[PDB]
Amino acid sequence: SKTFEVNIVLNPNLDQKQLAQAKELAIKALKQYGIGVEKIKLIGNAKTVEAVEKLKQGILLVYQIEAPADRVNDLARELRILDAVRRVEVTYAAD
Repeated sequence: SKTFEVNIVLNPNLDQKQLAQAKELAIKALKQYGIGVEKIKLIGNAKTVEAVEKLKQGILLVYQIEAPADRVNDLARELRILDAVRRVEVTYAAD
């Protein structure tokens, strides 16, 4: 019943609706991880990122999702493999 908080930073080279395509691509991969208790926090001030040059707006979608830790590899794999997501971090949160 592990709960992981996923920090997803979207590719700055996308349009405003291609960021929603990246959101849906993220959610796809996020669902591949699991579909347990979910809390969506779209952070719009988290400029902190390698590509801060183009991500001064801090396009960082947070998904706090409960699911087994066995699939954390596929979680980050399926999120990071995207050319629509700039950066993906996975930090364990309160169950």
